[PDB]
Amino acid sequence: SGVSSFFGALAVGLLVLAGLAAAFFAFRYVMRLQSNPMKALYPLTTKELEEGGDFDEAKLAEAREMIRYMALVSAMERTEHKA
Amino acid sequence: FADIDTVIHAVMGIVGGVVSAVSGVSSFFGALAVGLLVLAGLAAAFFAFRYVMRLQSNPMKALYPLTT
Amino acid sequence: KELEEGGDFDEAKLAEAREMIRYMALVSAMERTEHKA
Amino acid sequence: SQVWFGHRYSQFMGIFEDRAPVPFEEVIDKINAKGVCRSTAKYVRNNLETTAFHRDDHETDMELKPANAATRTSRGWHTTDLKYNPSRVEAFHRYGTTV
Amino acid sequence: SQVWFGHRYSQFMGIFEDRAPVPFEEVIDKINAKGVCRSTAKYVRNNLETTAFHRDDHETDMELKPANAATRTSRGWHTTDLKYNPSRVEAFHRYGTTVNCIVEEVDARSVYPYDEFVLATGDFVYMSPFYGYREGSHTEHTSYAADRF
Repeated sequence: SGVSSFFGALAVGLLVLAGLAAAFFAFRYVMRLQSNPMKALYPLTTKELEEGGDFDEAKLAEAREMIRYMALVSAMERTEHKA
Repeated sequence: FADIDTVIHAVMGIVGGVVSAVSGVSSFFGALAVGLLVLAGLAAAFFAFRYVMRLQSNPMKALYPLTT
Repeated sequence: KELEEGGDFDEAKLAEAREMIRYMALVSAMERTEHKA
Repeated sequence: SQVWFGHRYSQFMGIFEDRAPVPFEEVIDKINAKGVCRSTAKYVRNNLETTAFHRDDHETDMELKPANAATRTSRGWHTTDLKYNPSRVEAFHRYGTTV
Repeated sequence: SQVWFGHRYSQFMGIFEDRAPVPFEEVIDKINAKGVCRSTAKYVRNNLETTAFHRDDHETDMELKPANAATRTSRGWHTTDLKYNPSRVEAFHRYGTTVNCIVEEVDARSVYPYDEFVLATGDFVYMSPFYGYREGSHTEHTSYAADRF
């Protein structure tokens, strides 16, 4: 409490500004994963992104089903950590 | 024993003057302004932290909700 | 977990994973449209 | 008055009282000419110039009222009959000025 | 002085003034021996020991200056001519300390039985002007703790 009372008025204020800064930037990053993670998570390999026929419907159906089994991996990983 | 009449009225220039102004601005009222920003920072920290705790476990449900 | 002279690598599998990421992003965008509605 | 407020009481932490020399201009132009007296007091003291307001309010010319009656005393005139003390907010120091 | 600062003015919230008894050592060794007087004052008061600095600054021995002229008055000497008040930071309470050393010659008057006397300033000293240590002088009256004399 004496150390706190010490000057220090900049020290604690600096730590609080760094905490608000980390909270802000982390929060914005979370808001940027909540929407399309693969662009914000895999930027370089999702780079190239009018009349586009390159699309493959079956490939997207494969990716959909992959997500489900990927979630099944996560659950198995949860059980390992708990043990 | 004293002096009845005398009156005491009271780069580097940039920092000191600007610092004094902001310290005056801080002292301004403002008690709600800084408290509001601090509450928004604690709020962002809390919700972001909980989101991180929700990605740490099964991301695909919290990341791909509709297709899972 | 398991992560010197490693020949286990499969170049085509990585090329499959690259293309998967692109279509995975296409799922995310479709998910965004659902939430907005 | 540095008033401090408990839960069901109220203290005085300090009562600073001083005398302000009414300047020449205020005497000639307001008291003598108009019969009214200002509510702000500005003077030299301890080499630091000081300025004070009544009830921590804006400047106002106030009616000079005859002093209430007393025996074996010469005449006097004042403007304020009561002292100002700050309103109550709990567990705080609050300063209240009267002039 | 608890100075408070508005926007285009400056108030006094309080001006605490007290008198410090200059101790024996400072009188014998600095005023009498050297003719200078310190800038710090330490004394007992309200049972709480207190210590005070001049202008909230470090301790310094200061030149004893003759008091300015006046009519029908005995001599005096001081060290500080002006009061200290804190510099201005806005919307804050700031405390500013001044300490002035004063040596002043005065007259003294005692009436019978002479177990106490007065001074030209009007202070009653509660001790016989003849109380001391030599030839039954400890018989005389002093309502003071014997260490003070």
